[PDB]
Amino acid sequence: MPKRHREHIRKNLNILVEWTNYERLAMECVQQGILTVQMLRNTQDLNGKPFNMDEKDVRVEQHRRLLLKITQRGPTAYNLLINALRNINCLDAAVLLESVDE
Amino acid sequence: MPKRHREHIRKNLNILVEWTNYERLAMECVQQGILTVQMLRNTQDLNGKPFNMDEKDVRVEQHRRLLLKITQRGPTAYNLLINALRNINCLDAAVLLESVDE
Amino acid sequence: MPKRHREHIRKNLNILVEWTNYERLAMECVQQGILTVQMLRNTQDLNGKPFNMDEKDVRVEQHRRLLLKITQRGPTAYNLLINALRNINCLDAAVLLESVDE
Amino acid sequence: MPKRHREHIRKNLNILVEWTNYERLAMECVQQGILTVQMLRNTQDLNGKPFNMDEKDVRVEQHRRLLLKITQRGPTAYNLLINALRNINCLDAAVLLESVDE
Amino acid sequence: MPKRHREHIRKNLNILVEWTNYERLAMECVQQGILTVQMLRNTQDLNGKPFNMDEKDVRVEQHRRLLLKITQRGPTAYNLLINALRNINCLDAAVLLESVDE
Amino acid sequence: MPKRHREHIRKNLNILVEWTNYERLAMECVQQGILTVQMLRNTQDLNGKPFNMDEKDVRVEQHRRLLLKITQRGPTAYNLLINALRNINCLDAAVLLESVDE
Amino acid sequence: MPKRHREHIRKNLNILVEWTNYERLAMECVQQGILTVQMLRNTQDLNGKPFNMDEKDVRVEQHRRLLLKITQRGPTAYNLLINALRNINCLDAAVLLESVDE
Amino acid sequence: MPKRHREHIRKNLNILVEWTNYERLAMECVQQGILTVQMLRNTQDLNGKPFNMDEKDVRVEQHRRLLLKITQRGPTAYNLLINALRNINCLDAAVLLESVDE
Amino acid sequence: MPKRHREHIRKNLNILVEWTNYERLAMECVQQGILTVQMLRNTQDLNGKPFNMDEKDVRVEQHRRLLLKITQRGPTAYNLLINALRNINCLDAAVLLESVDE
Amino acid sequence: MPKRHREHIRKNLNILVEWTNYERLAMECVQQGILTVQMLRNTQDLNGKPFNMDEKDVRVEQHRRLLLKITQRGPTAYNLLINALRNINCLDAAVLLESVDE
Amino acid sequence: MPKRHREHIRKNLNILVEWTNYERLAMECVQQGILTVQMLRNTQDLNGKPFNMDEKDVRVEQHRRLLLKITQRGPTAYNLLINALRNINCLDAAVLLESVDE
Amino acid sequence: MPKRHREHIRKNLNILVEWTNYERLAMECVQQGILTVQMLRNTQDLNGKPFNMDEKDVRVEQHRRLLLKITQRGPTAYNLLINALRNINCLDAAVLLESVDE
Amino acid sequence: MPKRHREHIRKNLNILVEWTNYERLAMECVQQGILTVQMLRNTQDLNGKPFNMDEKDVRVEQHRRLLLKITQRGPTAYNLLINALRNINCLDAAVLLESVDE
Amino acid sequence: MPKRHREHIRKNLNILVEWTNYERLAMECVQQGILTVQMLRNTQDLNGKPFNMDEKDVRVEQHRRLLLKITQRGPTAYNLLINALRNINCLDAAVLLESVDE
Amino acid sequence: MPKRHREHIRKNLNILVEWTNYERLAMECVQQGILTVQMLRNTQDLNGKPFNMDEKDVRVEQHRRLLLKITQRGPTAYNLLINALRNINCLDAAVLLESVDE
Amino acid sequence: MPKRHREHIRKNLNILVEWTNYERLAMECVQQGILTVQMLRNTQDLNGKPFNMDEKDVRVEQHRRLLLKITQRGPTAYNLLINALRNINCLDAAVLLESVDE
Repeated sequence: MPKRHREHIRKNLNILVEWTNYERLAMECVQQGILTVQMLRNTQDLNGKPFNMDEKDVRVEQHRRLLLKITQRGPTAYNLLINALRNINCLDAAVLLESVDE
Repeated sequence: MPKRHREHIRKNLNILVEWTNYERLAMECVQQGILTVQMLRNTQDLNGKPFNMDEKDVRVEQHRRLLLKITQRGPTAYNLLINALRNINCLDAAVLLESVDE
Repeated sequence: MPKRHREHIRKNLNILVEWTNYERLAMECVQQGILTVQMLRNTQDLNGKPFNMDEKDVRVEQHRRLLLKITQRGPTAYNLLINALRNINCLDAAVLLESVDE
Repeated sequence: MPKRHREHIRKNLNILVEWTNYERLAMECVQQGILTVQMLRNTQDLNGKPFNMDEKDVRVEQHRRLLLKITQRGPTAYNLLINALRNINCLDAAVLLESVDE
Repeated sequence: MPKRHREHIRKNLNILVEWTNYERLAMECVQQGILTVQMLRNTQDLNGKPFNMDEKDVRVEQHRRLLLKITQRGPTAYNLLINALRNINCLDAAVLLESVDE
Repeated sequence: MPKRHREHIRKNLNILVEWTNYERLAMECVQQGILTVQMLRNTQDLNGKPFNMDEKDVRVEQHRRLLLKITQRGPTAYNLLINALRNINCLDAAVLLESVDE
Repeated sequence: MPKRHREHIRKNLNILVEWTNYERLAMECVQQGILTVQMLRNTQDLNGKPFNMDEKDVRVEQHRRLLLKITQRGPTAYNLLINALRNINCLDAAVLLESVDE
Repeated sequence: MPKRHREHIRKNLNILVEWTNYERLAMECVQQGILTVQMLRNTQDLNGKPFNMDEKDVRVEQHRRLLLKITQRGPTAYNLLINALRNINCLDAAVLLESVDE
Repeated sequence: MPKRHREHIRKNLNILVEWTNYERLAMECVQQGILTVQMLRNTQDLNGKPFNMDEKDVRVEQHRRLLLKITQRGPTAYNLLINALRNINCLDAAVLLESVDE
Repeated sequence: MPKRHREHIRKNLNILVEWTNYERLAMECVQQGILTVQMLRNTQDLNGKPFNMDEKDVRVEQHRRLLLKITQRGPTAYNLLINALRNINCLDAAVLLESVDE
Repeated sequence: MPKRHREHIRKNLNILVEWTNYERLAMECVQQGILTVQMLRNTQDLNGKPFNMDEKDVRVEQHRRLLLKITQRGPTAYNLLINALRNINCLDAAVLLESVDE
Repeated sequence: MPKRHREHIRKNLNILVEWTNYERLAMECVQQGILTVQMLRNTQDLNGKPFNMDEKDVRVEQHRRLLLKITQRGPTAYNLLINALRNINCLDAAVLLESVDE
Repeated sequence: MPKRHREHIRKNLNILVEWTNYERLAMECVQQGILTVQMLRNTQDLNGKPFNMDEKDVRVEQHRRLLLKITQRGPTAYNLLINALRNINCLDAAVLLESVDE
Repeated sequence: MPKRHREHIRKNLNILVEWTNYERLAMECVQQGILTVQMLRNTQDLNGKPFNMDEKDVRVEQHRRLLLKITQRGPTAYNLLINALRNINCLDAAVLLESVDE
Repeated sequence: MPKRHREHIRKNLNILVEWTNYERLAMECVQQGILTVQMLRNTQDLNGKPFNMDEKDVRVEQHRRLLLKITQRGPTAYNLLINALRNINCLDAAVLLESVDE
Repeated sequence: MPKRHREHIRKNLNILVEWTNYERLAMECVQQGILTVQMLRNTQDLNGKPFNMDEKDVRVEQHRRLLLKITQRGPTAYNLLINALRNINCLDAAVLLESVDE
């Protein structure tokens, strides 16, 4: 997708990784029409070293690894994520991801 | 300031009211070169009825009343708030408030 | 989607209703990112009178009711159905549905 | 005949080899004003090795060898085959062979 | 077909009705891809009154009724008749029917 | 005379050599204002070897040698022959010789 | 034929009626490809009253009636008469009839 | 005088040498305002050898030598001779000499 | 002839009537190709009353009546009279009649 | 004076030397405003040899020598001589000398 | 003659009437080619009343009446008088009468 | 002053030296606003040799030497002299000196 | 800020350092939204040698060091200082600092 | 003088009334080439009521009345006052009065 | 003379009436080529009432009446007076009267 | 000041040095706003040698040295001197110094 889009979710990868539940997001995004049993695996999992890292901080990394792969996708990725998140019921981040346009 | 700016802080008045401490913001914003002992009073305080409302929810309203008045201000209001927040050390919202441009 | 597309699946609604398994199609199309537990219900089911009609001829009607709703959809509907059918492994109808273009 | 025509019957040589009876087609096509006692012989027959191949699969090959020779013909070949097939009463393939135009 | 064609076979309906055998023509023309069991019937037969007319003169009328119906046909009718007659082996009339062009 | 004229009587030298009596033609053509006691002699006669050839086939050759010399003539040759033949009462060949024009 | 031609043979109808023998002319002109057993009759004969007129003067009138009818004819009439007279061996009048041109 | 004039009396030197009396012409032409006692002498006389030639044929030569000298003259020679001959009362040659014009 | 010519011989009708002998002129002018036994009569003679007039003065009048009629003539009249007078050997008046030109 | 003037009196030096009395001219011309006791002397006299010449012919020469000197003069010479001669009462030469103009 | 000429001799009629002898002028001017026995009479004489006037003053008036008549004359009058006076040997007035030009 | 002025008084230095008294002129010209006790001295006097010359002829020379010096002067010299002379009461020379203009 | 601004406060650094109290200015300017605990320190303090300098003259130097740093600032520096001074209640210098514009 | 000048000394009438001694100014300004014993009187004096006003405040008013009258003056008034003040040795106000330009 | 000249001697009629002696001027100006025994009288004298006026003041008036009349004169009046005064040896007023030009 | 100004007071330095009292001028000119205790000293005094020169002639030199220095001055020098002299009450020289303009 465009340049001004990757930069968006890039810097704002914290708010989006915070307000949306990840279970409710991952299982839905794959579910949405984007990634697959393979993609979400590699995204949801990590390098393996992350084990050094305490519990609080692995789910957040995961969730942060998600949007990076979603951004990876085809140009709808915006229109895909905005809707998926419209359903996750994280409207306050759907705005975040959409308002930069218009 | 411009139209596309009021709409920004308008819809995204939750993220900004969340990540930035309000004490550290109010006492700094007034401190910044914007509002005054009078402004911040009327903003920090509310109608009076808010008393019906429990503790959790009055500080959040307050903080949400702040950005509305900041938005009220002169066209720097952007460049004012982005910096004030650069100091509040809520960088993850300074981005939010800035990234919509560029 | 375009006019020359509805006419396509319209007249050629027999070949497409024949070569593709319906189970493998319905459960996949809904699955694909098109219709929903509601859509496929109303499509997979019929008016109710169809009961007059013998077994051979209700599944064929069903399957024929599917493509009509798929055609109903947004302009990808082509690009959606061509791929869904690329997976159903009814390539000899994916061609049918695609070859009219190019 | 044109390029976009050979490609048509080429990829869609299965549907056309399926829905139309071959007897009713061969004896009619030659009969139609296309091939001859010589053509249809060489088309209806094959290399000779096809003997390795079981019954189901030789008539289908034959029938598939027909359209290839029909395609071989002069530019009417379309308008010839569409009509011949209009008579074979395989309308659902006459459509197939025609609908790509218009 | 064109005007200058009907006039041709019109005035020159004697030479063409003379040099070509009619059996070898009728059974071939129908055979050719022009008329049908119905056409050739009505052409080969006549009003019924022709009975007044002696044998010599009914076959000639018949044969003369043929070219009139052939002329009746679609614009190939020229290119159809020239070839059919190329086979009847009445080359000396195929010339007649062709030479007016070029 | 023109090119498209020699080609005419050339290929159609059979019909014209058939329908018109030769006596009634030769004695009239010379008579017409074309050839002379010398021309018609050399045309009506032949090389001398023609003797190998049976009766049926010498008069036909003769008659066929006539039109070749008539064609030889000045540009009226058309308008000359068409009229001469209008008198020979071989109208069905006068047409032949004329209809190629107009 | 043209105007300046009728005027020619008109005024110079004496020289032409004098130098050319009439027998050798009449029997040749008709013979030439101009008039007919009917024309030459009416020309060679006269009204009937000419009987008042002596022998010398009826043949001269006749001969003078000839050129008038020859002039009557089609535009070759010049080119016809000049040649006919080239044969009559009245060259000294063929010149007369030709020299006015060129 | 012009070219097309010398050619006239040149070829038509017989008719003019025939119809006009020579006495009535010579004695008048000189008389007319053209030649002189010297000219007409040399014209009326000849080389001297003409003696070989019989009577009929010397006066005709003479008379034929006249028009040649008249033609020799100045451009009126036409308008001179036409009038002189208008008087000689050989009108039927005055026409001859004039009609080529107009 | 032109205007400036009549005026010439008009005023200068004395010199011309003086230097040229009249016998040698009259008998020559008529002789020249101008007037006739009739003209010269009426010119050479006079009204009849001239009888009142003595001898000296009638020949002079006559001679003066001549040039008036010569002037009367066709446009050569100049070129006619100049030459006639060139012969009369009245050169000193031929000059007179010519010199006004050039 | 002009060229066409010297030529005039030049060729017409006879008429002018004839009709005008010389006494009445010389004594008047000098008298007129042209020549002088010196000019007229040399003109009226001659070379001296003229003595060979008889009386008739010396006065005529003299008189002829006059006009030559008058012509010699300034451009009026025309307008001078025409008037002088208008007085000499040789009007019939004043015309001569004038009429060439106009 | 021109205007600027009459004005000249008009105002300067004293100098010119003074320096030139009148006898030597009158008898010369008439003599010159201007006036006549009649003109000079009427100029040289006067009204008749001049008798009142003494001798000195009548010759001066006379002489003054001369130039007035000379001025009266044709346009040479200048070129006439300048020369006449060039001879009278009144050069000092010839200058007067000429110098106004150039 | 101009050229055409010096030439004037130059040639006409006699009339002007005659009609105007010199005393009345010299004593006035100097008096006028032109020359001076020095100028008029050298003008009124002469070389000294003039003594050879008799009385009549020295005053005239003097007076003639005056106008030469007056002419010598500035461009008014005309307008100066014309007026000075208008006073000297030699009007008949004031005219002389003025009339050449206008 | 602009050039014509630095020159302003530069030359007029005395009036501005005089009329505005420094305490009321420093503590307000820093307070205003310009300098900081660091800036005002280095400005309010000096090199250290200033100790040679008596009391009167160090506060004045200080105050004079202030405006130099204020001038140092961003282009508002004008609009900043004019307002800060509008509050210091040194209006008579706010004018000074503003009036140079407009 | 210009508008932007009156406004200058108008608002900045305090600084200028402060830094320049008035004695040293008044006695110099009048002295300068501006006002007069009359002007400075009316300026230096006041309405008369000023008596209500204490000593401090009358000299200041006076001095303030001065510049108002100086401003009143002709357009040099600037260039006059700037120099006068250059001498008063109030350079720090000469700047004030000048710096607004340039 | 011009306007800017009358104004000159008008206002500067004192200096000119002062520096130039009047005797030496009057007797010279009249003498110069300007006024006359009549002019200078009326100028040098006055109305008659001037008698009221003492001696000092009548000569000055006189002298002042002079230049007024000199100014009255023709356009040289400048060039006349400047020179006259160049001689009066009042150079310091000749300058006055001249310097206004150039 | 301009060129045409220095030349003015230059040549007319006598009239101006005469009519204006010097005391009343010097003490006023310096007084005027031009020179100074230094200028007027050096102008009012001289080289020192002037002592050779008698009293009458030193004050005049002085006064003449003044205008030279006044001329020296800035371009008003005209407008300065004209007014200063308007006060000196030497109006008759103020005119002198002004009238050269306008």
